[PDB]
Amino acid sequence: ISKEELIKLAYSIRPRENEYKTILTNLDEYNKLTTNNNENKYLQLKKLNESIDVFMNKYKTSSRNRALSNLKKDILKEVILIKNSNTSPVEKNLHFVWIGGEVSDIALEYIKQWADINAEYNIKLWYDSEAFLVNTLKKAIVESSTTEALQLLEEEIQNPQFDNMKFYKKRMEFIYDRQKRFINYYKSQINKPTVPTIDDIIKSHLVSEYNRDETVLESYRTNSLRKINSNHGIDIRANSLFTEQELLNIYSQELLNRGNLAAASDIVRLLALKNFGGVYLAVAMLPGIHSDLFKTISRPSSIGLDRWEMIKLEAIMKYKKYINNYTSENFDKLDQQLKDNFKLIIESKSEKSEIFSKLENLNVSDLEIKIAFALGSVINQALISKQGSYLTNLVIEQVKNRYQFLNQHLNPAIESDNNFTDTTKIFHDSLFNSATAENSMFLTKIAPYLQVGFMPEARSTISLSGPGAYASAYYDFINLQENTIEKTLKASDLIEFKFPENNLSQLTEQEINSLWSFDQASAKYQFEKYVRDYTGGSLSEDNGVDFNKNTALDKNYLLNNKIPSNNVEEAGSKNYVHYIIQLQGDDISYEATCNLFSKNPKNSIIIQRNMNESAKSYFLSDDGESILELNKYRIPERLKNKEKVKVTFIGHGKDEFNTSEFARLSVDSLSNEISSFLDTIKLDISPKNVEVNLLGANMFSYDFNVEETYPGKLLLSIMDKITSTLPDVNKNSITIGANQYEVRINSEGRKELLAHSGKWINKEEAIMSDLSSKEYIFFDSIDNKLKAKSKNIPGLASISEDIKTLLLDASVSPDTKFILNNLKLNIESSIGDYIYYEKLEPVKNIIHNSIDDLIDEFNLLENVSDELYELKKLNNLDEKYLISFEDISKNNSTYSVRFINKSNGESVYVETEKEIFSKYSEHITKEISTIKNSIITDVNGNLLDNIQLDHTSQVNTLNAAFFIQSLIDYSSNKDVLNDLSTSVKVQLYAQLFSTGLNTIYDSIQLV
Amino acid sequence: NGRNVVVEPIYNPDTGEDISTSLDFSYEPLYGIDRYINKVLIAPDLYTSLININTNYYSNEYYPEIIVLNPNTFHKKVNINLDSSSFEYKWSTEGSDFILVRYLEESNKKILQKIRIKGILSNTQSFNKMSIDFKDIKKLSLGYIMSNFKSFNSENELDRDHLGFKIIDNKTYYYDEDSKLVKGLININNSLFYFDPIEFNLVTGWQTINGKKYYFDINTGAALISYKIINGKHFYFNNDGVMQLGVFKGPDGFEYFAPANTQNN
Repeated sequence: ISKEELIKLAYSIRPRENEYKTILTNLDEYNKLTTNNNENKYLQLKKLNESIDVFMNKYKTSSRNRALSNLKKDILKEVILIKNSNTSPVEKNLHFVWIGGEVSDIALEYIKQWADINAEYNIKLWYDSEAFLVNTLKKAIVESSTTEALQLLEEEIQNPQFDNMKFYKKRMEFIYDRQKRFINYYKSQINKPTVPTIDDIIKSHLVSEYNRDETVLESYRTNSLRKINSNHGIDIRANSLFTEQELLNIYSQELLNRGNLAAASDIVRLLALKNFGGVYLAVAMLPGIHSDLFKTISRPSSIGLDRWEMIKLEAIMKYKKYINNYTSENFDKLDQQLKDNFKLIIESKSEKSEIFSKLENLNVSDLEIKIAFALGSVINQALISKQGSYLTNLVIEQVKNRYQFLNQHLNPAIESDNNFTDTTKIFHDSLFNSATAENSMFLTKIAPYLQVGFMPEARSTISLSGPGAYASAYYDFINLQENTIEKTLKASDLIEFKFPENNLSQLTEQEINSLWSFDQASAKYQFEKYVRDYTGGSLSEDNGVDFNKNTALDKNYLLNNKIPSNNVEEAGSKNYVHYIIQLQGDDISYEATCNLFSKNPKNSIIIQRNMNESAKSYFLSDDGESILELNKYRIPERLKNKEKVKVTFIGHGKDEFNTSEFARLSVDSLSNEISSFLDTIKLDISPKNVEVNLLGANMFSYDFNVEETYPGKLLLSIMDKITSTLPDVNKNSITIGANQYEVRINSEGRKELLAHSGKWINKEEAIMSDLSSKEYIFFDSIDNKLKAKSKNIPGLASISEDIKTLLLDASVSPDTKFILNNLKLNIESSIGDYIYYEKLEPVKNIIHNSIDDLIDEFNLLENVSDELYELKKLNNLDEKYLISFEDISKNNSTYSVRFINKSNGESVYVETEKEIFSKYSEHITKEISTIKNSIITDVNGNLLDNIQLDHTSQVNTLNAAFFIQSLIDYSSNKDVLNDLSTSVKVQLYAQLFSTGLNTIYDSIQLV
Repeated sequence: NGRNVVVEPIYNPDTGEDISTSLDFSYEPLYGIDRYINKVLIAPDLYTSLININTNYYSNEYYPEIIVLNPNTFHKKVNINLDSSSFEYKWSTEGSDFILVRYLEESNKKILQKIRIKGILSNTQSFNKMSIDFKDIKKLSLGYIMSNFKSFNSENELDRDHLGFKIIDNKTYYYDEDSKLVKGLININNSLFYFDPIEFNLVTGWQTINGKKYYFDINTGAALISYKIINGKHFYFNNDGVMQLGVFKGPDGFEYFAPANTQNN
């Protein structure tokens, strides 16, 4: 805000230019156009920012660009100041969406709970009157395609080394063929003068292409309508939600062309919030809990925050239930006094009056919307908006732009009537030939658009109409741009736009059930369920020779046949020991331990826990060709100095999604096993960082919710044991990790995989997916939940390059070419996600820390300069006044600072209650006393310097010299008004030469 | 600060004059004193949209790595202009910075020129700002480099911050104050030590430095000083540690320390 202070602050030798005059006139229009209306003021500020941007783009080496960048930062503060003006509550509404099917009883109970707690809020449920059988049609299409592909792949089902992705590709091909037939039948019934309905067309297609009954489908349409109409249902076709033909086409292509009900629900959410101002909650949401009624119960350290919140919800809805099937398995863990305390503290209160909070005041601006959060990223669960909200219009414009881009690059492949493989090859060739430097990640994300919800690892709605669109529109609103595709958001701006936690309360059993995504493990277990349901005689592959085979270590085979044939090498540090543990007596884990010993033939030991009495440690000596049978699981003297340990457990797991067992043990049993092993480590190794691996079948790594997984609870127990027993290992120096397959390079150079049959199979796409999907989960140092480690980006690049070479190879089937192309797209999207989500940590060393220290010092300098400028503006002191920093004499409440005029030297006093100008004055007094004793004496104005040859006496003087020199030399922002440079120059001159400025008081000698 | 070179644009005295928008670096002023310099920190300013790094100066012996700081300019794209070919580069990532390595072999001399762009992978604004120019190709991007160029594992670099004798392998080092990894013939407390100037590790046994002969102990590494018995023979050194040829006095008496090719050879 500077109407006339912008001039004589940015001076150039050239005269005033036309763009500078336009900037001055638009700024004057902004300052003289003041009103309580915010939209016109926002548009005026956006025009001012665009004028400043086009002037700085046209004229590069101009001297006004520094002051204009400072004005741009002031504009970015002013947009928040503009948004925080209209503090008005939102009009009282609730919106819920359920499209195409019966409303579930659990979601019905949730929305009745929301209506019961919030009686004054008029709830609504949005639904489509003509769309009621799309879920059953999609299920029938999926089952028919599953039968069609599985009849073709039945001769390859019997192979235990079968790959699932080719079957998923065949099922996706049949699904796309059925969808093409259905959309041809739907577009064949538009030219008639009479009008049909969508449910009638779906019913006709069902009874024509299946054994469906017309009366049964009519009954299913009729009973579903009355349930919704009783449960506060309002139709989306009766109201004027569907206005623009582009949005009609978007809804039609995301409902009828693609069975993507959540994507249809996204445009339904935006249109409902644009038409009727209200507060949107998802159907798996619960009202908030007061923190005061549960703060008397101390939270244990072995239970995560999300686990504690969901067992709090289970404790509330366990006794006073209100839910038919609310599972409280995590609540049923052993805490008798905590369970009794929860029982008394929820039975000592009333019924639904103080347990759950109220929504009586939601004060938001007209421009602002608020959104829920999930692991540092936004999520479309809870929304608050008024009617006709500007940023909601921005979100629907971003959705329109993204869908226009996708339709423009997809409609040639839609009109080119071919099969699925050729259609998606045409789509990929159309997408990748228009990939600029600004939307490469966007096109890589929306590249597998046709197979969303059917093939594993296909997430496109997040970039199309979900949290990516929301974050892009938030960036677009904050930074005053137009149609940003993919750019990051600051965490400060996100928590400034944050939804209230006591109004959201995301954590729900249905939310946890919906939080799982169609990943590799989900696809494998769904395939196993499909095979077990189609064939009555299931194949048991886990039997083998697994039990009653206590195979000893063949030392001659280990020494003469495996270590000289080690064709693989690693490029990592070797200050670690590999505590390889075998937990089952079978040839598969025997060969796995032998191959890991081939990976590390120097530092690794072998422990076989399949038998108890003959269990020891086997390793090479200082010389080669010598294996020691040393007992007590000990190590040589050469391994007693490593700062890292890498334990590894090799076994088996039963076919269960989120398997709770490994090698026929449990989480607590394996924690006690690692503790009993650690009782022998403690006399040898005092490390700095530990590392736990997990190799074996049916052991995956999950990324959405790391709690409730097998490495999560095991990770919590082991980190408790590490932070209790082992010294010099911090809480954040923990690492769990799970891997499925085993990697070996033979003499040819190919990567080999080991299966249950005992032979070696070149399952290249499976081993590349496993290597690209292995993660590490650690405990973060901000006292938060468990987080996932950053992957090896050069390793992912090497896997992508190997995929590129195998796709450029000649003797490769097109199905495996398609699978490897999809895997390359997934790896590129993963690297783009690490760049986009700010998941990459900064490095910490002596060189890097000083740069951040100077950056923080410059930021503090700018803050002190801005606060001094507003103090000089408020107290009406002109440019000839110099602040003293040695006189910070204060009252009991306020801080008094004095000023010295440069013309006659009077000492006025002003009062301002600010913590700044006290600690900063202390800092600039300490960094002047740091160089004061670096001077021995002054002779006739010449200062005799004293040099210190000690290193620790040179860093302090250099740091003080940098700190004084930066803020005595740098022209700060708005420094023509306040002269902090000469204000500290006078203090430095006084302290160096004379008695200090706190003692000098005579006006003539002061001048 | 650790003997780090801070390349910086020149502050303009005249306020109204146009500000230059280019930075240049060359290895030419580091000739002779590159054996003392730790790293080079190029620090761009608000008016900086072009960086020229002349990497062709081959007459140096030690090449410090270059750490390019993250700028906050108003420019849409800032340009890095290396005068070298598109090949002989391997890229990496250590946390949130971009590592570029020039490894070329010539004249039986190994040159490893390493360039690091600090704080460039933190967000897409800094990721899409950089555009790197080479001799044969120009106007690239970091995503293009990640897609096309070969990648290598830079996490093998074990030489992190330390302060004393580190026995991190079979070899051993010094890691002096401000973690500079001294590499010559140095004295640390009172005794002379020798660290091999091409692999930075401490070497023992017989050594020859510019013709003169020193001896370093196998057990410790210090230079031997007095009349000492080595393998049944007799040798005399001065306080500087170099052997002397002549007549000098031991505890058993005076002796004669002859040069090679004598009556006994």
